[PDB]
Amino acid sequence: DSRDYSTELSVTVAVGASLLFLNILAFAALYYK
Amino acid sequence: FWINKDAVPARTSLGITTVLTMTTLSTIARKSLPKVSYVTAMDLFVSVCFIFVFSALVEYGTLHYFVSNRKCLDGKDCASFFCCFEDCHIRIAKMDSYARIFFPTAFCLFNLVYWVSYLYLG
Amino acid sequence: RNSRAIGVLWAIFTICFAIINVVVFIQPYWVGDSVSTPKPGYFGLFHYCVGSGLAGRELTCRGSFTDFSTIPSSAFKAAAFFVLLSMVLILGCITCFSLFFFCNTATVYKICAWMQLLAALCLVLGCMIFPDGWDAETIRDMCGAKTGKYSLGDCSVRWAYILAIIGILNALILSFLAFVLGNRQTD
Amino acid sequence: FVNYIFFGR
Amino acid sequence: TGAYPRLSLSFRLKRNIGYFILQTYMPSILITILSWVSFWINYDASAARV
Ligand SMILES: *[C@@H]1O[C@H](CO)[C@@H](O[C@@H]2O[C@H](CO)[C@@H](O[C@@H]3O[C@H](CO[C@H]4O[C@H](CO[C@H]5O[C@H](CO)[C@@H](O)[C@H](O)[C@@H]5O)[C@@H](O)[C@H](O[C@H]5O[C@H](CO)[C@@H](O)[C@H](O)[C@@H]5O)[C@@H]4O)[C@@H](O)[C@H](O[C@H]4O[C@H](CO)[C@@H](O)[C@H](O)[C@@H]4O)[C@@H]3O)[C@H](O)[C@H]2NC(C)=O)[C@H](O)[C@H]1NC(C)=O
Ligand SMILES: CCCCCCCC/C=C/CCCCCCCC(=O)O[C@H](COC(=O)CCCCCCCCCCCCCCC)COP(=O)(O)OC[C@@H](O)CO
Ligand SMILES: CC(C)CCC[C@@H](C)[C@H]1CC[C@H]2[C@@H]3CC=C4C[C@@H](O)CC[C@]4(C)[C@H]3CC[C@]12C
Repeated sequence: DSRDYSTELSVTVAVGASLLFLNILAFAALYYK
Repeated sequence: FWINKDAVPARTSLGITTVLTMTTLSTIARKSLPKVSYVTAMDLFVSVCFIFVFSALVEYGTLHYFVSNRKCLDGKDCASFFCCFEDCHIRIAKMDSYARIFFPTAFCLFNLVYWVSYLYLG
Repeated sequence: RNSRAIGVLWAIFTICFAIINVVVFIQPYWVGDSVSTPKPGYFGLFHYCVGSGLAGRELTCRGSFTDFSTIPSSAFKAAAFFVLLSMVLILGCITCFSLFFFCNTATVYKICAWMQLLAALCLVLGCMIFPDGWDAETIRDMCGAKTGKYSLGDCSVRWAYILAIIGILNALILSFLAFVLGNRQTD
Repeated sequence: FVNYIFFGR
Repeated sequence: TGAYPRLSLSFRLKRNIGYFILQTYMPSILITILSWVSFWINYDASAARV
């Protein structure tokens, strides 16, 4: 493995951004429909 | 919580006896170790259980006291959107009604988190 | 349609948020060391694993929140304490999901709007206090003297810290969502 | 249980 | 009989007050606050307070 952490950061950022986009989509569907 | 509000000696006996039982359980659980000066998993579990029973006891005490001895912003208004105050007595008499599901589900959540924390990552 | 589905979605995602919050709390992998490392190993809020590097890079893992004496610095103590407060608060809402069936819906939506905001504030404060801890002898030894107060030095950020940052942002968005759900659904 | 249903609610 | 040599190796031991905090002091304290609950209970409930 050595010191390769870039993949972990990439996948974590990807899933975090996906969840954040889902929450923002729900909020957008709520506050102005 | 399922006993009537007017059964004061019974509910008081239940609470006080449960806290004594927690203290006794804590002592007999911790006497199976050396006299180490840090907490363990069993001590933490016993502490949380003691907190739960003490919360139930003080809940009944509060109920008895309040029942017996006493009577810019896109949003149009800033306080309602980002605060709250409409009287929040209102439903203090209802405390035993919804306290029958608050405590068990709180305990279930604590047990889930505790066991998942130790049995896998430790 | 709107309420009966959006509430279930918010509840499910709040459960997911609490799950990731506890996961980032108990996960040791927070601050690792890159190839330019005096010594190998990773670092956590209260669990540091320093690779000895003798023959098979065996790690002398040591530390636990159950004893503050093992924690290197008081900044880590404060960070773990406030993460614990945030996790207590979010678990307070997942406890309160049963309370909907008895009390008024909008006010309890506002209750977790506020207490989600406090959970977010606690997580924020812990996350900004966490950099303060990179000054103890352990961090200065394994990650090099270049590490300092609010100075990464030769250390590298692992998935847990960025996970906590997106958890902060997610907590803020969830609090706002609870606020608007409580306020608008009354009308 | 009996105290709940026959003396309380 | 006479004068004799002596060496002395002395240690100072400080007791770690963590076990008694979580076995003696804190249970007794919490028992005291719980005993204070009798004041809040109504006066006529003699059985419960006693
Ligand atoms: C735990 O509890 C224990 C028990 O209570 C406690 O022990 C006491 O600790 C103190 C030290 O902190 C001890 O006191 C010291 O004793 C030293 C020895 O002094 C005697 O011997 C002298 C002879 O000199 C030769 O001694 C040996 C060989 O025998 C060797 O080092 C050399 O060859 C050396 O030349 C002797 O001179 C001295 O005489 C006493 O009487 C004369 C008068 O007749 C008087 O003038 C002296 O002052 C003295 O009272 C004695 O018989 C001693 O050197 C040492 O001196 C300190 O003070 C001088 C300045 O005055 C400094 O220059 C020196 O560096 C020291 O700081 C000191 O007196 C004491 O004896 C222990 N208790 C007992 C009962 O033995 C522990 O400390 C406690 N705590 C912990 C955690 O350990
Ligand atoms: C949902 C609710 C969630 C609540 C969850 C609560 C979380 C509970 C953990 C707290 C912090 C634990 C880590 C820090 C304290 C424990 C670690 C510790 O050592 O603390 C000592 C004193 O304090 C201690 O003993 C312990 C101090 C903290 C105790 C907190 C009590 C928790 C509630 C008790 C319930 C009452 C009933 C319990 C009794 C039956 C220090 O001294 P000392 O120099 O000698 O050591 C020097 C060394 O060389 C030897 O230890
Ligand atoms: C029902 C709700 C209110 C309970 C919320 C608090 C619970 C989940 C908290 C309180 C004390 C916490 C524990 C405190 C210390 C440690 C040691 C650490 O090395 C791993 C996590 C672990 C084991 C924690 C797990 C979560 C815990 C049990």
